[PDB]
Amino acid sequence: KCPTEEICKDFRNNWLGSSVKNFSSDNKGVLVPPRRQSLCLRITLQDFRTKKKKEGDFEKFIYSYASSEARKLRTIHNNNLEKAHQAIRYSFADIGNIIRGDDMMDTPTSKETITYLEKVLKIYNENNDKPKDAKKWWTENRHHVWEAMMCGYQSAQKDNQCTGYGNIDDIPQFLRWFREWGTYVCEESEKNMNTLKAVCFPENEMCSSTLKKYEEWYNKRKTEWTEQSIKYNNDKINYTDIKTLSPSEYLIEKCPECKCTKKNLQDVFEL
Amino acid sequence: IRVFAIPPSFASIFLTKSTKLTCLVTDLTTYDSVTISWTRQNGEAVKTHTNISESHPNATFSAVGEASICEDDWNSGERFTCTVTHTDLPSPLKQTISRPKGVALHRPDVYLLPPAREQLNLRESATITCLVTGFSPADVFVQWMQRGQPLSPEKYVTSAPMPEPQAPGRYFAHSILTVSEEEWNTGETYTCVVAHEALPNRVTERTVDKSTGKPTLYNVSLVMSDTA
Amino acid sequence: IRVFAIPPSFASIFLTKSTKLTCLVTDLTTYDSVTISWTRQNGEAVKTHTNISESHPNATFSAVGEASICEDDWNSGERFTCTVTHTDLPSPLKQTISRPKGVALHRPDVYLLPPAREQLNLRESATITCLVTGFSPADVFVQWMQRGQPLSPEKYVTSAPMPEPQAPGRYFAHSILTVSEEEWNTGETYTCVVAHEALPNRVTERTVDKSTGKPTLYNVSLVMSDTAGT
Amino acid sequence: ERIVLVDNKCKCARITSRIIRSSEDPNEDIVERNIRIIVPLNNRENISDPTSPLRTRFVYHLSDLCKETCYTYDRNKCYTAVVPLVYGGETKMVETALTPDACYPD
Ligand SMILES: *[C@@H]1O[C@H](CO)[C@@H](O[C@@H]2O[C@H](CO)[C@@H](O)[C@H](O)[C@H]2NC(C)=O)[C@H](O)[C@H]1NC(C)=O
Ligand SMILES: *[C@@H]1O[C@H](CO)[C@@H](O)[C@H](O)[C@H]1NC(C)=O
Ligand SMILES: *[C@@H]1O[C@H](CO)[C@@H](O)[C@H](O)[C@H]1NC(C)=O
Ligand SMILES: *[C@@H]1O[C@H](CO)[C@@H](O)[C@H](O)[C@H]1NC(C)=O
Repeated sequence: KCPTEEICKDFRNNWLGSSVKNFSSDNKGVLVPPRRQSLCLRITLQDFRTKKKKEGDFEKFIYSYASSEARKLRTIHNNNLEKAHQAIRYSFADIGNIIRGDDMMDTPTSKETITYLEKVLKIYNENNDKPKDAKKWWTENRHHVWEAMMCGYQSAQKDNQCTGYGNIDDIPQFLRWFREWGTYVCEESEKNMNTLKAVCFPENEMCSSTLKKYEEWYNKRKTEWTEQSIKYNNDKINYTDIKTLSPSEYLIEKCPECKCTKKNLQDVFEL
Repeated sequence: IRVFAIPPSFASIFLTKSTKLTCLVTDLTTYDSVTISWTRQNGEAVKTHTNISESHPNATFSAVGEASICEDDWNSGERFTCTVTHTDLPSPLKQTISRPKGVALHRPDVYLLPPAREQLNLRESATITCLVTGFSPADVFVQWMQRGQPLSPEKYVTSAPMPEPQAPGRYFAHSILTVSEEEWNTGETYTCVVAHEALPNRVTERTVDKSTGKPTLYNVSLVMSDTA
Repeated sequence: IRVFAIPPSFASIFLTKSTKLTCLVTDLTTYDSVTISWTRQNGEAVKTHTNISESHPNATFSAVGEASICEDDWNSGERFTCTVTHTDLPSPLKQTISRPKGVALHRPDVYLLPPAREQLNLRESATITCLVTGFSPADVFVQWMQRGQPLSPEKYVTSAPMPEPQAPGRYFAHSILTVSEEEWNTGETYTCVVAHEALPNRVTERTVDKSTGKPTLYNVSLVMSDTAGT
Repeated sequence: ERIVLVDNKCKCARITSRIIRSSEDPNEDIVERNIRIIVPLNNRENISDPTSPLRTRFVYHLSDLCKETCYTYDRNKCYTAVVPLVYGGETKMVETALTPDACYPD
């Protein structure tokens, strides 16, 4: 289901330290992914004022930034296709949540793009009968953003493969960030445990060096694990489908692409 | 019998906008018939007390005894004396409260330093520091507002005052407010409020913006030649 | 008899290359019968102290200790307690301090903040601070210089590190340098050198002067010659 | 089709060229030499030694770099300068990294 050509013509790694809205009142322990930190989506008052004079400029501006973000993601994750596709999916759901105004980021863009979209739809769709609120606008036009950002992805290296969103936007931003963190942690844990079993479980200086590296990585990721786990515990009673599952078993079972097993995640984190 | 009557700090004075005197008993078994009161000059006795808890894990009677009294009474040296009448000691436990008059009174110099250029180039966050220097009582309160609206207390953190190396009498303190980098690029104005006794108005506000440390002059000179 | 033990900072680990452990004891009288033998996690004591301090302004005595342990052993994380057997103590007391396992290694974000223009306008003095943020563990050591030779310790003051409100896993610290205004005029190179575990080369440096940190003007001369090329 | 003639990494010159093509006719194509120079605006005479003051002069000889000091830092090679660090009475001579994330050990 690759998009048509004419619309295509028309259109660090530090998890901590990011800004979250009301960090202590709620969302205690959530970590912003570096991809979301380096997201190519910046909406200012000047851009909104310049794109509100003529019909269709704001939506096309959003599509242009989505395409730029997709191109940046594809140029970053060029080695693996699955990781690049999942980064595209995560960024698409992130920008959808930002459009819907459910973003927890403290940036003015997250708290202001919903107001900008409300104002644009109000000043231009008085009698057009199209939905004027951000939520229904995203609901009806989620396919257009997908096709535009897939065009932006395809311009990077002329990739024939195409993928659908596949029910990604309705997941809350915390759960998606948690899934991304779990995927990264599980991949790095598989690599580190494979190397450790190769070099230390069949010389001593190599074993000591890899042990120090593993201890440092584990010390960082255990604090990250505890923060995300307590955040999940504060924010799991709302949904009954995820209320009865521990974070580790939720990553193992309901996440198909996480590639997280008992030994990979639970036996090393939950002990 | 640890009746530690620590006077409330000036930051506490301008935080809750009320002067609550403290006379708390520590490490004592909880008993009854304890008639706490405050006695001042000329024999005035006005008091309201709450927060009484019978049970404590450390077996210490709370006896918090917080009463609202005007700031001018403290400014007049009313020598607020606690009069905890415990059962073991028939005489009331006298604990006076008064400002230590005689200390130096130097007004702080508030400087709102702009964020570093490299951190903004990293495009991760924007921490604006409020360097407060030169105050002798070392009782400073720092609060931040954006567009006249105070922020949440957890966004900004204030360090405890510590003595200045060059000036032994004066003290200095610092505080940082962390916001997004594009939030700084938006053009919002951040105000740093510094509360101190020595200030003529007891507070001082400084405003930071994008246009506070920008290069006022650019001296580019494009010279191109076709000869060696 | 109260004993205070200061853990060895990473600056003593790196610069000195020998971890000396001491526990000064205040409110203790001068008896001069101190034998502090540091003990491992087991019951076997390893080393005794070398030198002690006797003179005190308040006519007191401090039982400071010293021991030489290999750096790998100190990084391993066993319990080190200074077993004081002074006759002044009515009963033996044990103080337990060790390297706390559970602290991350985050690369510090060292930045240098130039003094504000108002402080320069007051013409009295200028304060130069270093923005060292996002480092773990909490320990940190920073030293200021001026054109290469080190400055006196009494000129710069280091603030106690505090947890970062945005990220509890990281810590921040501040250190101001009070300089005269005539020093800032025709400003010399003021450097912020800080040492921490998470740095690549274990030492980083940031340099500020009048024309770099928030400059009033950008004086540049840009010449191009032989545009034809070869 | 843009061809890169020369590229000095620590000067950041990036001398390139391309032949733009108009409609087919007797030769009127415009030959162009395209350069992209990134001025630092904050670097010194030595980018490694902090003691040297700010440099105002910006010298760019095209022929000299087509075939020494420069202004722009490199991401591949390391810039290490010797720096003094003092704990107490004695001092120890230690290395440092002028720029972060450039050539950190892996
Ligand atoms: C400024 O630049 C000069 C350029 O010659 C440098 O001086 C020497 O630079 C080489 C290059 O690595 C070093 O091996 C020498 O040790 C430097 N000389 C001295 C005396 O240190 C240096 O970078 C700067 N000049 C000085 C005097 O420091
Ligand atoms: C700007 O540069 C010119 C030479 O290019 C110089 O004569 C002038 O003094 C400079 N401006 C200032 C304020 O120094
Ligand atoms: C500014 O640059 C010009 C040209 O390089 C020079 O003549 C002048 O002395 C400089 N002024 C200052 C204050 O550096
Ligand atoms: C010069 O202009 C051409 C267009 O004719 C463009 O392709 C080229 O990139 C330009 N050079 C630079 C350095 O941008």
